Amino acid sequence: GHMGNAAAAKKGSEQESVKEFLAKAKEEFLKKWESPSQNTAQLDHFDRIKTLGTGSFGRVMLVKHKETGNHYAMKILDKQKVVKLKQIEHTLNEKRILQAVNFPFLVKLEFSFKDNSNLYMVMEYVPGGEMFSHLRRIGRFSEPHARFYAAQIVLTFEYLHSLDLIYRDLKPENLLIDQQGYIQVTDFGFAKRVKGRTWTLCGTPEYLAPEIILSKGYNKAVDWWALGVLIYEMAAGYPPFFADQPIQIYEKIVSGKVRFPSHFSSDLKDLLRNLLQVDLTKRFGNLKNGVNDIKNHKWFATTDWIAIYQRKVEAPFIPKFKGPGDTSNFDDYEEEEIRVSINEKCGKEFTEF
Amino acid sequence: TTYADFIASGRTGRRNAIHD
Ligand SMILES: C[C@H]1CNCCN1S(=O)(=O)c1cccc2cnccc12
Repeated sequence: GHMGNAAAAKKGSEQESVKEFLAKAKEEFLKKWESPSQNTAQLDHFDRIKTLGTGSFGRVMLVKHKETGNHYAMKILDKQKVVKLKQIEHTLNEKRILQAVNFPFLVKLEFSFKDNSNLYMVMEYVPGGEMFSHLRRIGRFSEPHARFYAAQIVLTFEYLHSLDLIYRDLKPENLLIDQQGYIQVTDFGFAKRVKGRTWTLCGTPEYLAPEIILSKGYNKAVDWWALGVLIYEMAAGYPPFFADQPIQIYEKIVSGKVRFPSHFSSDLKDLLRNLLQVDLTKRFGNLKNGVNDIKNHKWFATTDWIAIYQRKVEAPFIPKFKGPGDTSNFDDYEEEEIRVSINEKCGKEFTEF
Repeated sequence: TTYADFIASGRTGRRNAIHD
């Protein structure tokens, strides 16, 4: 066989220990899920420094906590805008997930609160910026470098999927790099807790699984497809399926054909062919052996999964950090005021926040 | 080349989700 007695017993024990870890993690999650924390700070506890990120959601600002001096990333949502964009449920869900999960590669919600006009999620400040920027600058990541990040996503999805959370928003734009070079996952608006199938068309064209494009009911295997896209893009510098317009991208995604740079190792191509598998009955992460087909793949043979989880692996890349509050790994945005009305807006909608 | 095709796609920048 492929393993002698010692290696087989070690692997089996390791896989059993994962089960035990996840069983405890689920119990911890469900307690916080069922009784969420609320209203753990207020706006005047913080000085607003600089906008780090923007979007239809609102903005994320670097803030400094006045008492402690600690920096945080404060996501600010306009309650009236959220309502108008039909994002009430997504916004409530994002905060509910964030305050309930606990994993070393998931960003921590340190405080949350609301006022008459806005919702505030105060997260730890992840100073290295988006993987996207580093990827586009460096061009592509070496396979060891890509693997180090991929291993963190594998473990994070193993954790999330055990909680019946589908993530659905994986892409380099949505992965931040912390001061030790490890990943932080931040955005959970598209995540959904469902045991079975779900049907919403959501995500980013290059990262959509075929069963999403084809308007099928789908399950957590769409996250393993997206992992294949991410690994490919990290190692190539461009994604496996691209075109001028999304419709052309979808045609390629559903076609069942993918092509690889000549510098991809055979192990990497084999992994990617099994993650970027249009046939759900054959896709790694969706088989009887579950996540083990991925973790035990040859491309991950050098990965010490426990050492990754414990953050004892030396990262291949440490972003520049000229001290706390440093924002040099983020873009510059036009700074708007934070208006708080004398009149509460959309109160009932956001009771649970 | 594939790289050139990627540059030509116009989709080298940050990509929005479908709902945006
Ligand atoms: C564009 C938005 C939402 N998508 C993920 C990245 N970000 S963000 O960079 O502002 C961003 C979002 C959430 C937490 C953060 C922590 N530290 C720094 C930045 C953070």
